[PDB]
Amino acid sequence: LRKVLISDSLDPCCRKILQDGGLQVVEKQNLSKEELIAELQDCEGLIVRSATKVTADVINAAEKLQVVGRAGTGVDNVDLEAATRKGILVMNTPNGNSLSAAELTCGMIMCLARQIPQATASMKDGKWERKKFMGTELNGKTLGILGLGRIGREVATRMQSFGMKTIGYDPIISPEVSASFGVQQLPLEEIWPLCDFITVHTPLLPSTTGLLNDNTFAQCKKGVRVVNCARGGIVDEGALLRALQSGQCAGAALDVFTEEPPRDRALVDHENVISCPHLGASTKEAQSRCGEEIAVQFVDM
Amino acid sequence: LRKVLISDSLDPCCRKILQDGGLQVVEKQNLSKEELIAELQDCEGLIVRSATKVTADVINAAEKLQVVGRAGTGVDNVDLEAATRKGILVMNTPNGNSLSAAELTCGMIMCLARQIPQATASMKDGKWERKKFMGTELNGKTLGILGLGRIGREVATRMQSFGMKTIGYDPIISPEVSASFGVQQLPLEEIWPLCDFITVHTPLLPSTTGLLNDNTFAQCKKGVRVVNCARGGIVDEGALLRALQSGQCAGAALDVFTEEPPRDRALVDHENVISCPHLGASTKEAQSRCGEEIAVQFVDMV
Ligand SMILES: C[C@@H](NC(=O)c1cc(-c2ccccc2)nn1C)c1ccc(C(=O)NS(C)(=O)=O)cc1
Ligand SMILES: C[C@@H](NC(=O)c1cc(-c2ccccc2)nn1C)c1ccc(C(=O)NS(C)(=O)=O)cc1
Repeated sequence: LRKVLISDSLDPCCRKILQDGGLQVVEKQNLSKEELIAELQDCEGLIVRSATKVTADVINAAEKLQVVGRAGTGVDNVDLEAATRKGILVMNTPNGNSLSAAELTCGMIMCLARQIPQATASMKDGKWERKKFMGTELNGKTLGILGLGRIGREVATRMQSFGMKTIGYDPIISPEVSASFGVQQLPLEEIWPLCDFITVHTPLLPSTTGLLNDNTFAQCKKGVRVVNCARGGIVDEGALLRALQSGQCAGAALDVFTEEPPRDRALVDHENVISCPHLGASTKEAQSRCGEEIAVQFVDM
Repeated sequence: LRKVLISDSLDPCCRKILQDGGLQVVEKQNLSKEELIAELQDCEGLIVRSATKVTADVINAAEKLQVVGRAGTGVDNVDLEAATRKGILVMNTPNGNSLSAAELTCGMIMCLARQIPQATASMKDGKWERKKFMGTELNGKTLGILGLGRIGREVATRMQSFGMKTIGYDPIISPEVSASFGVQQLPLEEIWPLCDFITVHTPLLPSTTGLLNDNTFAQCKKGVRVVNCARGGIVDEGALLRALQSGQCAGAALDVFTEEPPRDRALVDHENVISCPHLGASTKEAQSRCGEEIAVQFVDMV
């Protein structure tokens, strides 16, 4: 409402937009509990990235605190329970990470078709394995996009330039909206048998937990390739492993895991699995857009 | 032309089209010099991939041989001098590989921007090194395309969808024609300092041998990423290694080498290098199209 503390490595645009909105702001970085508490004493708002841990002790000591803003998608460094007990609103910036998440997804799709990460490891091992890494063309193949928000939409328009047929489903996004970006919506039951590739771009909710499971993998065309650059849990990990074992799934690209880092290494260790350590939001550009978005949100209220 | 030997593993569509054209087809693979020569005794045509070596001794022993077709790009496995000397026509199928080559190139670009082969290796080694990785967003970045034939054009239209600024140069393709597919042509010297990424799609010629060398690498902006899915030697390997070691080049993706497989391991072993064993044409679709294209050429000859 009046004063905000930026307590992490943020792009200068964040301070600029807050001040333009009529808010006073203090910019500091890597503070200790007491240092953080002292600065927060006359602040209604708090802006963090990944370094600052917003624990119960910090929350309870900041009596004027009303909003905790995280410049990014995930809110693991913030005690959600302590904030909710105190009536503090916890905000994130999902839009800022959209482009980098969509780009990584497209890169993963290209990696599943041509096994570039596996071919690199092979080359680095002094091997020259041509027959093994015989791949597939993307042109003319069907891409099923489950979740048609900003990320799903950006993935669709990029893969359409490769001549992929983009189909999908989203219960929030209308068929008219998805048709404007060339995505034909079909009932979920009808999507599984048509896809050569399937990508998920939904939030993690009870309705989206295990969207790809033993039953849906069995409805897929044999040799389907799957991408999960959204959130760990949307693809049932045990069902994905069984599908890769039988060959029902020809390959998977995972940027997210139900447990991070995953203690069960069976998926990561599978030869047909490509993975990243949650790098979807890991670009200087996404970080700047999240810094900008959080300042825009704070001004709006 | 009456009998054709297919001496490498080809798509069944090749044999099927040749037979539709009235030709007798024999399909064999992994034949030795002696075995290949014996099969060709009653053959007017020979279809190869890259494993069959059409040497001077093979050409000279195959007295009925009229045509040698390669289901793919180039003819490095065919003795072009011996074929020209004995009046033997040599055919290939470069158009059959274009989409697959352009798709691999785009995959290489995305792999360099987000260090995907490195992240996979780190994960497979049982590590969670998120803090050690920082990628680059392609949107608004400049991609320089040297050579604007079929492959260069296909790379451009796909990377345009990522919001990349596509500039380039080709002495044969007019700036008006490249503008129609969104590639802004500028004098070669103006291209180097503008690119975040450079990809080569030219034939290997005296003018293109070492197109990227110590002189042109110095002209590039610090941290440039380079892709070579065209021909080994267009990017000077020695100059690329020095640029990688200095940081002038932030990363390189190589499908092709001056020597295949490469005995010099300096580039392949570099942490910022991603590579493939010449996989540009390695798709079920590209192999099927090349087999189809060479069969149509043989049937057109009869
Ligand atoms: C547009 C909206 N769609 C949905 O919410 C949605 C989609 C599905 C669904 C279920 C089954 C099959 C296919 C789709 N179910 N639901 C509840 C959406 C919202 C946020 C993100 C997002 O990416 N969030 S983020 C940046 O925080 O990860 C993405 C999309
Ligand atoms: C369009 C044409 N361009 C040229 O020939 C050309 C380009 C350059 C050049 C030199 C310096 C800097 C930038 C470009 N110089 N020249 C003579 C071309 C023809 C075939 C391929 C091909 O790839 N063929 S293939 C599938 O059989 O390998 C590719 C392109």
